[PDB]
Amino acid sequence: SKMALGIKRASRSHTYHRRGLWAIKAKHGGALPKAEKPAAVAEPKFYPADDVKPRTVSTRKPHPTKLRSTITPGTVLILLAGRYMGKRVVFLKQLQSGLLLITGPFKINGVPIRRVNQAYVIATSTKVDISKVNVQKFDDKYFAREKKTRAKKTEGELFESDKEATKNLPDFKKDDQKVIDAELIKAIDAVPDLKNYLGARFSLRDGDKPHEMTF
Amino acid sequence: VKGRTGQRVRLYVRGTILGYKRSKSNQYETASLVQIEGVNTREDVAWYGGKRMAYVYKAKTKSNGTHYRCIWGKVSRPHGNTGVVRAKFTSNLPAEAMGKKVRVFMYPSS
Amino acid sequence: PKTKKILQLLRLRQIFNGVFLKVNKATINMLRRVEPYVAYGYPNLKSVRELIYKRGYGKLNKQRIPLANNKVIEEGLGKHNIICIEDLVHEILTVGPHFKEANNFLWPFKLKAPLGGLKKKRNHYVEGGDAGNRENYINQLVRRMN
Amino acid sequence: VAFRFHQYQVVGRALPTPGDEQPKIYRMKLWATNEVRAKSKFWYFLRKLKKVKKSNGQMLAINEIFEKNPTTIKNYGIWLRYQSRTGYHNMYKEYRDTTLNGAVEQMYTEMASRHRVRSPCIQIIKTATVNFKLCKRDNTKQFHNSKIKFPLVYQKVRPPTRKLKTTYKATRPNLFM
Amino acid sequence: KEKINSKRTKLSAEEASKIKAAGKAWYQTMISDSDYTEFDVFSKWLGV
Amino acid sequence: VSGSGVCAKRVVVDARHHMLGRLASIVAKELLNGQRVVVVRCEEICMSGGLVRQKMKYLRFLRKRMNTKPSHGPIHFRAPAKILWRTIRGMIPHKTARGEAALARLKAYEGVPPPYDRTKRMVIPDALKVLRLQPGHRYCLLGQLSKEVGWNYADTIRELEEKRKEKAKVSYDRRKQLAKLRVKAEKAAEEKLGTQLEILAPIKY
RNA sequence: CCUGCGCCCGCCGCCCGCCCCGACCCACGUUAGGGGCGCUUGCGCCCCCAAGGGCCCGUGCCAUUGGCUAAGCCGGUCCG
RNA sequence: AUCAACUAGCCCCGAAAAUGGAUGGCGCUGAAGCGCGCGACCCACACCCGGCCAUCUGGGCGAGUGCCAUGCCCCGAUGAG
RNA sequence: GUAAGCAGAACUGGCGAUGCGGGAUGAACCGGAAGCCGGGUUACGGUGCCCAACUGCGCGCUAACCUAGAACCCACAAAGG
RNA sequence: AAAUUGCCGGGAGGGAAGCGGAUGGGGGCCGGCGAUGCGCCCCGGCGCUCGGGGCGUGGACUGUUGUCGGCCGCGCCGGCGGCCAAAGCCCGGGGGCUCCGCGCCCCCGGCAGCCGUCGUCGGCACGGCCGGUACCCGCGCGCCGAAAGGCGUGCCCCUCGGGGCACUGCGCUGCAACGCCCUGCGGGCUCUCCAUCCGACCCGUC
Ligand SMILES: [Mg+2]
Ligand SMILES: [Mg+2]
Ligand SMILES: [Mg+2]
Ligand SMILES: [Mg+2]
Ligand SMILES: [Mg+2]
Ligand SMILES: [Mg+2]
Ligand SMILES: [Mg+2]
Ligand SMILES: [Mg+2]
Ligand SMILES: [Mg+2]
Ligand SMILES: [Mg+2]
Ligand SMILES: [Mg+2]
Ligand SMILES: [Mg+2]
Ligand SMILES: [Mg+2]
Ligand SMILES: [Mg+2]
Repeated sequence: SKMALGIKRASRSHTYHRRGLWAIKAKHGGALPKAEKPAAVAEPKFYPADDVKPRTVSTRKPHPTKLRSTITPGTVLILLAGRYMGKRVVFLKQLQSGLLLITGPFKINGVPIRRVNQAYVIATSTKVDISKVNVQKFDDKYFAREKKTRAKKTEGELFESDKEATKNLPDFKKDDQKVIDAELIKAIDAVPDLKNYLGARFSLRDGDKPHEMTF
Repeated sequence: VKGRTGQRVRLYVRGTILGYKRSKSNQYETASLVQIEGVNTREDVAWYGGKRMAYVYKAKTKSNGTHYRCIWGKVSRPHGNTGVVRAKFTSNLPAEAMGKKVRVFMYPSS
Repeated sequence: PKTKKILQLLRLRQIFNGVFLKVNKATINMLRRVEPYVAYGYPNLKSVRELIYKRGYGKLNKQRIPLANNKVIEEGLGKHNIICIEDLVHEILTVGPHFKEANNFLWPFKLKAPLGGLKKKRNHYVEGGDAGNRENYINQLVRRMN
Repeated sequence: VAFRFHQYQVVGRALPTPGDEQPKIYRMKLWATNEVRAKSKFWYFLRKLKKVKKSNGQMLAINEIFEKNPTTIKNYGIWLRYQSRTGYHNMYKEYRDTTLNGAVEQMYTEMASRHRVRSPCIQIIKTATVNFKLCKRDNTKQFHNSKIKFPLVYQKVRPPTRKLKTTYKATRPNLFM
Repeated sequence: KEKINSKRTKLSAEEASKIKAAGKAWYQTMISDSDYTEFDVFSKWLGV
Repeated sequence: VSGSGVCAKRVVVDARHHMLGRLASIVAKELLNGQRVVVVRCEEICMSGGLVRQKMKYLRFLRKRMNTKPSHGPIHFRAPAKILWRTIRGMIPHKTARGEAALARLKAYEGVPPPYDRTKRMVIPDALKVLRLQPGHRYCLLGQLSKEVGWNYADTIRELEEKRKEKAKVSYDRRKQLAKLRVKAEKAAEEKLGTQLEILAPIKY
């Protein structure tokens, strides 16, 4: 259908439908609108000697990243990298940037709600049921870093005080975690051994061949 | 091994460096040859096409608080029939790196 | 020197260059004198079409111009009522009144080295080598050099 | 799968001349690895037997002959002419195969083995399906025996696929025939 | 998939008679043997 | 031959009834690939073509010597372990740093000295006599060749092996008893656990 | 025999450096044969193809704060 | 059941030289030899696709907001000495 | 001319003037001719180790107590058994 | 100044050394080696520029991922056509062979399960290298939609799905998301030494 869709797109009729020149033939009577001429600034503060070329706010609209077919909500994922490498977690939903939203759950694994790039994940066959878990409270900005400056070089005074301080994960996020994992564990407690399964990590014991091993 | 000490999840597969892409009178350092533990056919190594690899070694002086150094790579394509792969790294592997071990990861997963 | 001259006339002056020929007693007797140097056969619709689209370049004012579009054909041939790549295919395949013009228009094809290899290049196709006439089996060789 | 060799009917005649608007038509059954090599060998025999060259000739039809019952075992005889290092000879052979294509492939193989004769040096005169009770060679006759029974005295030790190849093994391979 | 009258009758029985008779007649032509009774010397060796 | 691809600390190979050339070729690529190999029981390595051909081949080897200084000349070893090492050296580039390092990873012994007698001894199928030689084609043992070309430690290797093989057989019997009581334990425990082991029934053999 | 101001050994306080990532596993013998188990000591039974097997908390951020602890298993150390 | 000639494959004899010694070496014997095949594979500065440098070819730039015009830009092919 | 890596001619090509891959090694044998690079694929030749690539799938022949035998040119072997 | 020599510090060495390509380890050196500015704004003083904050941005070099193109390599699956296709399968018929490979071989006619060869059409999954848009694609001009994308009318077509064509206009027009380091035990280096693999005979001359 890649070529079939491509043939459909370039059809002269269908691109007229797609762009919507009908319903722009509506507003401005029996014609297609005109335009005007911006950039009447008349106030250059500076005059560059290079032949200027202004800032790009691109009109190109990149297609959204694809989700691998076997990443379906409730499926258990294995994390392949990062500090939670080997941890088995629950797949909740794909986010707007394409990153997958996952939960340990933190009661079981110690893995909180976090983004994981689909590349660093192998989907297992087992399925949890999460279609009574509520996840819209999460979005990409929830994880937005709001990173600060470079001035706080971790120095001998600061090394363990940061550990001995607590100005970190704020109260609402830890309250969030209790909401989701409380709901999650009920369906997890249904499936025998599913609680043990998540608490353990995946590992390559000698003689385990990934290209053979079905997941 | 009961009550061992060491890193304690293995998410990688061991691989060994065999040398560079060769003819009997010419050598091409840009592509190295890597034997991967447990692959034994040219069709079995299609699974690893693209997977990242790390040659981890120890240098004589500390930099960033460790003596460990790492150069990363990826598996490109099979080499021959028996399951040897052509490996490309950011820098050409050391000539002394051959006969050593590389870590083949599952990261850019499909 | 005689083999060298004929291959110039056949527009084959580099290895794995390909061109299209009319059968003639005049033509067949030129291939008989350079046969160890060339492989040839009878192309079909798929081979003639894919060669011309994928690897077809035009000879516009002595210059090698890719046939990315139909206007190149119109300005190239035009006078002979050849307007599109699809009629350029037809003109070549069913050898037509302007096969001379539409076949000289096409610059010699630049082919890949054959994916999968050759047999012994030094022998005739009949012996098991690769030279000479391989009539319809030229299409299998087109798939692997195109 | 593919047979390395194929049997062909090739039909041809001289060109119509200002006399003889109906020259005589000839056919052969030829063995070759494709149609192109079949047509070439047709014009070999027809130049040296019936004195018609490809140039002054015309090709009429070429068809591949297939085996009617590939699932059964037929005995075969092949009458062949060949060239040695010091002359020419006639040789007769018996073969057992499910297809006559298979029978011919063995023949070329045993000529290149037992006599170092190459394919460009062998001409097949006659082929036949010699029914048993008339097979001549002793090798072919010892298999014309219901209650046939024998062990496998040679048996390859090898994994199902190369996937299961190792270099080292704990125990020696365990063999018994 | 739903067993519509796939490849229904292209032609009749009598044509199917002559069609299959004709190709089969061409079959004896293809596999026909020469008698080999030209070669008196080799008649015994040839088996004919 | 590419290499085993194994992560063993070393691989001990019981070279009995292996083929010298095929075994040496397998071992040589392993050494180049960074692996360490121990080869034991080199007196038991087999060579195709009988003793007579192999004796003649070795005595042509004794003829080669630097005429003006034989001590500088080719060095003709008699012990089977050294015969194996030079055959392997022939298959390695030994005049480079890389080939020098490869030969360092090889240890070869006559018989099975400690600690290699209480270690598992692997066999290389690609070089075994049963699979590489047709029964009825002449062969000799590398121990037999050495005896006839001047190796004077055949008998001591024979004395030591009998004491080892006897010492190993009582261990065979001791494990034979321990295997049987463990087997009866297998049943007795596997009846104590009933359905609780049901997941293992379809994947057992 | 072992440096009179020189050295050696043993315990814990560890800190680097080094290797590794489960860096687990002993029958002989032959292969036109062999293996395990019972009883005539040979006969029966079962198994013979690859370690392609067995073993091992195999599951803890090289590993959370404390207490308790069977039977079983692994290490260090004592002695024999 | 057997006898006799002939024929042609590999093998063996015919087949002797001086430093020590060469299928390139080690080695190989259901070959790692010889003859014929089947699948892949490996290997050139050669072929294909792309970037860049140079040569050669053919083009565009004034009632000039116009340029080291001996300049910039575009097109195609080419490159041993 | 007994012959010669000998002397003299005819047609074509090569070396000389030319690197590169293969023939272990070689001016003219086989492939192929070249700017500096990335990726792909080939030719001759190969795929037990040296040495990149199968101890791959098939069928026969050979057993050498002579260094069996194993690369176009090419590094011989004959009459005769 | 060089040849050549001594001392101090450093480095390497199994019958040469030096050399060309790679890279790894050490050195030694590099701050234009690598940025912290610009637009809205609120005053408080001199519409223009500095002083405080409020504001979105924004920096060598390098990392990962996504998405679009181009070229390539690999794997799977489906349809159609030719041949007498044959065949196995189910049914029916036809010839001699003489105790035998014997429940033998060969032959033909119907048909409704699989399976060559040659040609062709289609879909799908994986992977490598390059590129990132001033036109080709793409965006705004209407609404819905987070975004994919959808939404209108009329003629023709089968008539399910839905399909195909239609009038076309104005302008605009460098793809993204997150990172790491920031005087450091950092980053790179065309410089020096050394190690290793591959290559590698001393020039000039006739
Ligand atoms: Mg390929
Ligand atoms: Mg070839
Ligand atoms: Mg030639
Ligand atoms: Mg190799
Ligand atoms: Mg010019
Ligand atoms: Mg060029
Ligand atoms: Mg001169
Ligand atoms: Mg290349
Ligand atoms: Mg000086
Ligand atoms: Mg000094
Ligand atoms: Mg160097
Ligand atoms: Mg350096
Ligand atoms: Mg793409
Ligand atoms: Mg029939």
